[PDB]
Amino acid sequence: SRKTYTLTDYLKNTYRLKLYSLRWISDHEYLYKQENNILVFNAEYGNSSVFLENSTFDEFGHSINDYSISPDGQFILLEYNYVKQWRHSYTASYDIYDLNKRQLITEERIPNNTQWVTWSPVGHKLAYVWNNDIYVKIEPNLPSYRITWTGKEDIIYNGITDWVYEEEVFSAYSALWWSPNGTFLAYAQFNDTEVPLIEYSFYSDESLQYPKTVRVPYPKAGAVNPTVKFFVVNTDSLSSVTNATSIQITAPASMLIGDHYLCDVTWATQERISLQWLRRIQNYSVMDICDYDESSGRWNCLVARQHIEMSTTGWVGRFRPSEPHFTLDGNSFYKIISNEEGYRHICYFQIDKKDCTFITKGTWEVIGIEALTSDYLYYISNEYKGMPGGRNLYKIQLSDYTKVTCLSCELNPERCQYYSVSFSKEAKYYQLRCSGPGLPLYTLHSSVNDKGLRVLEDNSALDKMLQNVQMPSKKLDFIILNETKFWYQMILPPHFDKSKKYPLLLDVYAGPCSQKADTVFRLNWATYLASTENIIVASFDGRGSGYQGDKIMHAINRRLGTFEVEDQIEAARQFSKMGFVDNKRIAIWGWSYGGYVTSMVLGSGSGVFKCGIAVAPVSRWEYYDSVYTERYMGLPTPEDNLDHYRNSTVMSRAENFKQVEYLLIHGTADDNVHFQQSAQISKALVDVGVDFQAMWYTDEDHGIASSTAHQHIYTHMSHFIKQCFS
Amino acid sequence: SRKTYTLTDYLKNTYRLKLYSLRWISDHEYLYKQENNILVFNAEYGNSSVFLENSTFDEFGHSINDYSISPDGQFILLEYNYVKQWRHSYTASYDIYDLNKRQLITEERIPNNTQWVTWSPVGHKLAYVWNNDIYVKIEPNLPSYRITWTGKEDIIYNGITDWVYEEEVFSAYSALWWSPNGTFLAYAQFNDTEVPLIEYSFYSDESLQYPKTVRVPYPKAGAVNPTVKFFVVNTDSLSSVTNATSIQITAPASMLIGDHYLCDVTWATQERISLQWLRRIQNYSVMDICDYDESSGRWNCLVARQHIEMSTTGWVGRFRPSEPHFTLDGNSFYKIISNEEGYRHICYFQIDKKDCTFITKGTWEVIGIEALTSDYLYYISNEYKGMPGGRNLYKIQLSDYTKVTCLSCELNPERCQYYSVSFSKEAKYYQLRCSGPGLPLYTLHSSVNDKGLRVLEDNSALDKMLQNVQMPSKKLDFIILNETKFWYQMILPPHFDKSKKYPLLLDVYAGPCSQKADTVFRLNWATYLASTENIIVASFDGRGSGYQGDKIMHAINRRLGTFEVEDQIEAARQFSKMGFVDNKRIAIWGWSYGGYVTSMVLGSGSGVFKCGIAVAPVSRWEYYDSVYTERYMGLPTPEDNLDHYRNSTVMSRAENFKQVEYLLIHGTADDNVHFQQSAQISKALVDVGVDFQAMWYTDEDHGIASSTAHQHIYTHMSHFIKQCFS
Ligand SMILES: N[C@H]1CN(CCc2ccc3c(c2)OCO3)C(=O)C[C@@H]1c1cc(F)c(F)cc1F
Repeated sequence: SRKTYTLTDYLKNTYRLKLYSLRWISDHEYLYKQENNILVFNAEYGNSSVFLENSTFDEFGHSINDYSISPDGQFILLEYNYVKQWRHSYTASYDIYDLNKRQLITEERIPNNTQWVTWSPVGHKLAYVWNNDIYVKIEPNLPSYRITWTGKEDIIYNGITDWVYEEEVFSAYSALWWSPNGTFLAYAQFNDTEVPLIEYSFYSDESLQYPKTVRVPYPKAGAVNPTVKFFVVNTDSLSSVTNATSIQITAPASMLIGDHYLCDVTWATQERISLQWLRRIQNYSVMDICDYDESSGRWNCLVARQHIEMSTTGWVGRFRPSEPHFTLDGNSFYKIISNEEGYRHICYFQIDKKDCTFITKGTWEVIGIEALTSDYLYYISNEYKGMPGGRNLYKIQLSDYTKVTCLSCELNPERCQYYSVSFSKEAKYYQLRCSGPGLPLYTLHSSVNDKGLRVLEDNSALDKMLQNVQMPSKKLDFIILNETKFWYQMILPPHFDKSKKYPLLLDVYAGPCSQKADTVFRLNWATYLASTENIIVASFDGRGSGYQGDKIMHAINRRLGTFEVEDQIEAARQFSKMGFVDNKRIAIWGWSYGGYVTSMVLGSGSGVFKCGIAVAPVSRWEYYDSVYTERYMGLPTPEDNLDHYRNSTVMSRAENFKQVEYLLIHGTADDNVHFQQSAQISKALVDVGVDFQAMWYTDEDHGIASSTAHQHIYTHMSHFIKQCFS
Repeated sequence: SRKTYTLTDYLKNTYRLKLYSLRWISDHEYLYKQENNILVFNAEYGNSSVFLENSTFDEFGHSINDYSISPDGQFILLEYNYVKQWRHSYTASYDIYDLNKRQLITEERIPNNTQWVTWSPVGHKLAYVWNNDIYVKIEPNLPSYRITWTGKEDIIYNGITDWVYEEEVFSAYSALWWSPNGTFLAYAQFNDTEVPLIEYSFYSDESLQYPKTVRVPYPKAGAVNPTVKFFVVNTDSLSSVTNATSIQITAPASMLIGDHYLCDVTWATQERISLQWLRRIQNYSVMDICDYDESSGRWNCLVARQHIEMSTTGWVGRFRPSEPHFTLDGNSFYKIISNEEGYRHICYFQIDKKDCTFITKGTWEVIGIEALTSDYLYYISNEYKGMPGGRNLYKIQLSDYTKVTCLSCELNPERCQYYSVSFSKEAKYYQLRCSGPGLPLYTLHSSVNDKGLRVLEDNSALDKMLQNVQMPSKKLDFIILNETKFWYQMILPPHFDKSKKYPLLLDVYAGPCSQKADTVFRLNWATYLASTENIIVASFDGRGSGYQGDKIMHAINRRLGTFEVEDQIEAARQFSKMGFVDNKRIAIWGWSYGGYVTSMVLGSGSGVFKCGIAVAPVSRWEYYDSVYTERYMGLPTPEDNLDHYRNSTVMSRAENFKQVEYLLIHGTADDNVHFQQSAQISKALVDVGVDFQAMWYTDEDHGIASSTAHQHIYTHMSHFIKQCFS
C-alpha cells in the first residue's frame, strides 16, 4: 500500500500534530495565541475578538519569542534576546507594552540579562531577578525596588534556584512566590559557597581559538549541598529610600538538626503560607504553616500546625512531597499522600489536627489534584479500566466522598484514555486534553453541568493525511511476574503477523516512578522503526515503576541498578517466548536513566540482547547530583550505602560486553549527566579489550536537541539498529 | 603455506626485533645494558666484564626504570617514581649510588619531583631542576647550590623548557648546557606569564568523583609567545652563602626588535659558546658567538663574529636551523645549510669570516654531521644510488674535499641501505645501525681503518622465525609529476600478483619535510594489513617532502593544506592506473598531520577514495601551536596570511564528506593536537548532515600509546578497513 512513516518523516516533521494552547485570563475568557495574532475567546459562546494584532510589533526591532499578559489585561511583558541556560533557566530582555495608551513604556525598563520576571497574581506588579537579586516594580513605568543585596554569581541566589534545586526539587528557575493578592512576596535564597564545581569544555564557534571552561556549582552524591533560607517581604510597605525588610521564616528544629532542603511553598491565604521541608535523607519531611502577625510584622509557624510526612519503605513523594491544596478559609487542605496500603490517594487535613482523612482509596493512584472548589475536588487518576497507563478526570463531592464522578472516561473510550485538564480561574470552565490512544482531541466544558460545549481541535487534518500511510499499531497489556502484574507496550508494524518472527527493540527508561507503558499517541523514532523497518519496539514497566503503589515503586529503594534492570531482561526473555519475536535479533536502548539501564542490562551477561545503544547514560551514582541520587541511594558512606554505590557501576561489568555490540553516545556539554560518566564507561571497556561504537556530540547537552544534532543522532542510531538486525 | 603476520602478532609482539643499545663511556669502552645486569665492553677485542650486578639493587625498595653513570664511572644516578608528562618532560626521584664505596649516598639527596638531572661532561657534578629552579651539586653527597630563584610553576621556567619549546624547538625538556669541562653551566629561562592556557578535562580513575581541569600554557597560532633569556653561571665560583651570579647574554639587536626564539646553543670551547636566535617569522636567524671575558666575568658576543642564516623561498632549517660543529680550537665550524641550488649541504665557517665554503654538493642532501676529528668529518646522507629514502655514513677528508669515502654503502647493499651511527668519545670506534631494507644489523668498526671488528647483532633469531610466515614485500620506487620525480613505497601482500586487483590503503603523513617512502624495515599494522588481509599499503612523498632540496620542500610555504594533499590524491590516482589496484576499493588514513591531510583529501571531492580514517588530526591551523604553525603559515593576521589560514580548514569541506565513509579518532587528553580540533570537525559534519563513525579515547593523548588504548585503536580501525573493503 501507499507509503510508510519514514525516518525523514520523523526528522522533518511532515506529519504535524495539532494542539490547542489557550491561556485562561479569567473564569470566562481565555487567550488563544495564533501564529500571527492573539485572540480572546468567550468560553460560553465561543465568540472571539483579536486581543492584539500580529502587526502591532512589526517594527519592534527585535524578535519576540514570548509574551506575558498582566492579570490586569492592562499590560504585556515582551520577551526577547532569549539565551537558554539549563533545563528551565534562561535570561532575556524585557519591554512592557501598555494596552491602555498602546505605548511602549520606555522609562525605568527592566534590565537586560534578567533571569526571571513575573507579574503578581492580580494587579500589574512586577518582580524580577537580575544578577541574583530581587527587584519589585509596583508600576510598569516606575523605578524599581531592590529587595535583596546579597546576590553573587554562582554563590548566592536570590529568588532563583541553583543548578540542583532547579533540576531536582522545583523543576523551575524561579524561587519566588507572590501571595494571593500580590501584597506579599516570598522567596528563597540559596548559598552555593561550598558546593564543588563541575568543569567541562565548551568549544563554541569555529572562530573560538581557545575552548572555554564552563564551571557550575553541582553537588554530586555525598558532596556538600547548597543551603537554603526563606523570606517574606511586604511589597506594600516599601519606600524608595529604605532597604525593604525581608522577614525570615526559619526552622523547623527537626530539620535544622542537619542537612535539609526546601521542597515546597504554597500560600494558604492572604496572610497564611505553608512551607514543606525535607531532610537530606529524604525519609522525613515537615510541613510548617505560618501566619503573618499583624502588629509585629513577623511570621509565626505554630508547632501543632505542622505535619510530618515520612516513609519506612522508601522516600517521601513520587519526586518531592505532594503540594497541599487549601480550602477558601485556609483552615484545612487536601493533599496526595501514600496509603496505608501503599497507594497515593487524597488525604483531607485540618491545619491543627494531626490525623488526616483519606477521601479516596483503592488499588490505583491519584495522579494529581487539578482544581478545588467549595463544592468539589477535581483530580486525575488511573483508576478506570484498572489500567495504570491511563488518565481520566474525576470530581468528588466534598459533602459525600461516596459520590465520585468520572468526567472523561466515557467521552470517547475508543480514542481517549489519557487526559490532562486546564480549568478557568474559578473552575467554571475547563479544557480536556486527550492525547491517546487515538489522535489528540481538545474540547471545552463547563463545570456547572460538565456539559460539553464544543470541540477545540480534533486533528482531523492530521488524520486525513495519516490514512495514506501504513502506520504501526500499539498494544498495551501486562504479564505476570510471581503474583504481581507488570505492564508493557509494543509498537507493532503495519500488517503485523503473529505468525512471522520480528526483530525486537526494547525501548527502556525504567527510572524510579517512571512509566513507559501508557496509552499516549506518539509519532517518534519508534513509529518509524516499526512502520518502515518492521521492528517491534517494546517497553516494560517493572520494579521501580510508578503510579502502581509503593510496593512496586519502592522495590528498588537503596538498591538502584538491581531489580529494574533485572526485570527489563525478564520482559525481553518473555517477549521472545511469544512466538512473533526472533530471539536471535533482540536489541535494547535508552537515554539518561534508560541509558544507565541499557548499559547495566548489556553488562549483565544475560545473552538475551545482541546489541544496544546508551545515550548520555549514568555509569556510577557518585557522579550524579546529590538530591536525585540520594533520594534513592542514601549516602555513599560506609555507614550508609557505599557498598551498593560501588556494586552498581557500569565499568564493573565491562568484561561482559565482549558478548554484545554496543553504541555509546554522549553530548560533550551535558551539564546534567556529565560527559565524564561515558568517559569512564569507554575507559573501562578499552582496559578490558572490548570493541564498541562511539559518538560524541560536541557542545550538546543532555538533550542533544539542537536541530542538526537531533537529526544526526537518530540517523546514526537508525543505521546501527539496521546493521545489527538486517 | 604456514601462517601470516596477524593482527595479534602486531599487538602482542610475538615477533620481537632485537636491538643493541650501547653507551660509549670512553673512546675504548661502551656499556652494554642487559635485562639483569650491565656489562662493559672493550671495543678492540670485545672482552667484557660486569660493570654492576643485576642483584646489586634487589632491596632498593623501588623499581628503577633508569640509570645514568657519571662520566667519572664513579657514580650511578638511579631514577624511580617516573611520572610522565609531555613528549619529553617528566619527573622522578633520584638516588646516587657510589661505585667506589658501593654505598647508597643518603645525605643531601636530590628532591622528589625533580624535573631534570644531568651530570657534567667530565667529572661527577650534578645540575638539576626542581620547582622550575636550577640547583648544582659539585659533589654527590654535598649540599646543593641554588642557581636560580625566579621559578614559578607554569609561569617561569629555569633550565627546563615550557610546552612549546619542548615540543617544537628543543625537542627536550632540558634547557641547560654544561661547558666542555664542566666549569660553566649555561641555561635558558622561559616566561609564560602572558601565554594563553589550554584547558581540558582529565577524568582519571573511576573513583575520581569530579573530573579535573588540566591547564597548560600553550600559544596557538598568532597568540602571545613565551619570552626567553639566556644565562651562563660559573660552577666553580659559587660559595654556599652567596647567591650564584648568572651572567646574562642578551641580544642580538636584529632579534630584540620583535618577537624571537632561542633555537640552539652549542659550546665551542672551554670559554666560548654559540647561540642561534630565530625571529618569530622564521625567515631570519642569527648566530652569535660569545667568549668569556677573563677579568670581567661577563660574556662578549662580538658582532662580526655572528652569522645570519635566512631564506627567501621558505623557513630556515628542516625544523630548526642546523647545529654548528666547531673545530678543536673553536676558531671555525662546520654546519649544514641550504645550497644556492636549494640542497642542504655542509658549509665550512671561520668564526670571523662572513662567507662559508661548501664542502659537499649535489642533488642529494646531508642528513647530519655525525662526528668531527682534526682529520675527517663524518656525515650521513642519501646520496648513494641517488635515492633519498636511503641513509649511509660518509667521511670526508678535511685536507681535500675531493676525497669523500662512503663507509656503509657496500657493507651489505642487499640488506642495508639505511644506516645511523654511534661513535666512541674520540671517534676511534663506531657502531653502525642498519635498519633496512632487510633485518636490522648492528656492527662495530674502528675509525683508523674503517675495519669491521665484529657483528653486535644480526637478528638471526627473528629471521629463523619469520621464515615460517608469509611476509609482505616492500617496493620503493618513484613516479614522475611534470619533470620532477616523487618517491612512493608499497607494502605488498605475500605471493603478490600484478595480474590480480588489490584493494589499496594510502598510509599518509605528508607533513613539511616528512618522508614516508624509505628503505626501513618495519613490523607494524601495514605488515598485517598486507600479510593477512592482502591489502597494499602505499605511501607517497610529494610536494612538501623533505631531504630532496627546498624546491620540493618549500613548495608548500605559507600554503599548507594545498599541494601536499593534492599530490596524495594524484599518487592514488596513478596507483589505481597500475593495473593491480581495484580503484573501487581505495582508502586513506593518517595520524597527526597525516590525519589533517586524510581529512583534507577526503573532503576534496576527488571521488578517488571510498573511505578513510583520521586519528587525532588538525582541523584548522589557528588551533595548533605558534612555533610550528607559523614556521609554515606565517601569522594569521589580515596583513600576513589569515586568508589562507581560513581557506585550509577541514570544516569548510564538510559538505564533501557525503561522498565518503569516515572514521574520526581522537584522545581526550591530547595536549598536542587538542581534542578541540576533532570536536570542530564532527560539529561541522553534523551541521551538514553527514554520517560518520567516531571514537574518542578517554585520557589518552596524541599518542594513544597506553597498552590497552593502543591495542584497542588498531582493532577498531582494522574492522573499519575490512568493512570498507570486504
Ligand atoms: N534529573 C532528573 C529530574 N527528574 C525529576 C523532575 C521533577 C521535579 C519535581 C516534580 C516532578 C518531577 O514531578 C512533580 O514535582 C526526572 O524525572 C528524571 C531526571 C534524570 C534522571 C536521571 F537518572 C538522569 F540520568 C538524567 C535525568 F535528567
